[PDB]
Amino acid sequence: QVQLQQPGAEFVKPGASVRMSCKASGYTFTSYWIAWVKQRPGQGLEWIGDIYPGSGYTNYNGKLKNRATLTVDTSSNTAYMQLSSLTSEDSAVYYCTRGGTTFVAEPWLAYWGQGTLVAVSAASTTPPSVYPLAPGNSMVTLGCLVKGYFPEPVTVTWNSGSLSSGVHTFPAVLQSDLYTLSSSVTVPSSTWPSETVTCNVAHPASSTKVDKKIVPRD
Amino acid sequence: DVVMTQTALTLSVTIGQPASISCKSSQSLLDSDGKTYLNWLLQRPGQSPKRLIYLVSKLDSGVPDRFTGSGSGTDFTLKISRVEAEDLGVYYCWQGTHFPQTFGGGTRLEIKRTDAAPTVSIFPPSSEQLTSGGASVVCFLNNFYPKDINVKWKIDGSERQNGVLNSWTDQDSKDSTYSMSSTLTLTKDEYERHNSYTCEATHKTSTSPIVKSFNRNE
Amino acid sequence: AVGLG
Repeated sequence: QVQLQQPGAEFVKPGASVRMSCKASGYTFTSYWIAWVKQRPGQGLEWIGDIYPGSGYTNYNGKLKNRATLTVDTSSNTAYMQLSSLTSEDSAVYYCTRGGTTFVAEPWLAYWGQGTLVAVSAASTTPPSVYPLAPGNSMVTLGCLVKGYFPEPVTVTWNSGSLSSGVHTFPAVLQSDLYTLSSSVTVPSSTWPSETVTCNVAHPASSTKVDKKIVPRD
Repeated sequence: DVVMTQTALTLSVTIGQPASISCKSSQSLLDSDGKTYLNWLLQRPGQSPKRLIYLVSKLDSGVPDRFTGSGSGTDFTLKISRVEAEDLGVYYCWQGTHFPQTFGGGTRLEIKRTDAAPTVSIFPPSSEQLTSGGASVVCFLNNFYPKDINVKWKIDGSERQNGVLNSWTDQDSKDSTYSMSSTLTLTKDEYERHNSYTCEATHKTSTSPIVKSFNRNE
Repeated sequence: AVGLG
């Protein structure tokens, strides 16, 4: 079946360049346009440019100001996008999508890749610091703040996954080159602190796991 | 370029009831060959955009009959006869009639429910973070509806915006509420020069903000 | 239409 395969993520420093790939399969690669679409975290979709793999003809969005370069490798059925002089405003998800042919425009956007997350940061791989959130009613809200790591993802569970109701794990946000996330859990006051509550944080990129028991504050 | 305006930035829908969204273009989308290249896409949370309708009214393979696209010229509409849970997400219109190709801003479909005030919890910096030279104050705003909310941070009575990191969850699977995390990060230096720290929750469920506070001298 | 010659 028609598929477009994209790497999950690319990490790049400010001022450097990044190169992303889209490996096509299931159809005649050289007959259909390939388009690249950018999406900033909370925003909509934007066309960056497209390339016709038959010839290598390219179209670019003016707003990049000749920083994007699109290419194809017909021998591997792979389309490439390169972006130069990255700043934080290029941090986004970049989607491979398949256009039409030179004769019919109907198939435009009929197939998409899973997208490549591009995070621009000066940081190298950095493990998280995990901070407990204990209260300075029938319900009590506890939390654990996960700061200063790079890159994504970290996963958070409570009591090794046994505590899953009333849990809010908020999406990570990149700021000053490092990610920050938090997670809250609400449990009955009867059960804490008489029964322990521990947040489990895993950061595969740095081969790190942290357990933080939430103990009442003083 | 061709401006595509999506009406209803957010549409609160009810399962089993209809829904209708519109896309208006600043130019006629009728191409010289008689066709109109207007597509509708749905991006479910965490997913790539997926095409539902091409050629203003044509359904893609597998798209249920409940979806109907219509319109002509500059005015187009997507309709769902009875909304199902799998229809929630952000809907984008797209035009390929005029170069460059353009996307609409998007219309989000979310579940309508009764208003609910946020549950607000504030947390001072943990002692572990203070030994590292940082100081983050965390404010959770949990299980409110509708989704629009604003958080104000005050330090000894003065508003602070500088250093605030916000994060929001997707609509809850089970109770249809929204949750928000706000984190004010200072240096330990700055943090120990002030006494009073406050997050203020402004929400449509009340006319007075919800105020959670603590004094460093405690 | 985009992509057509």
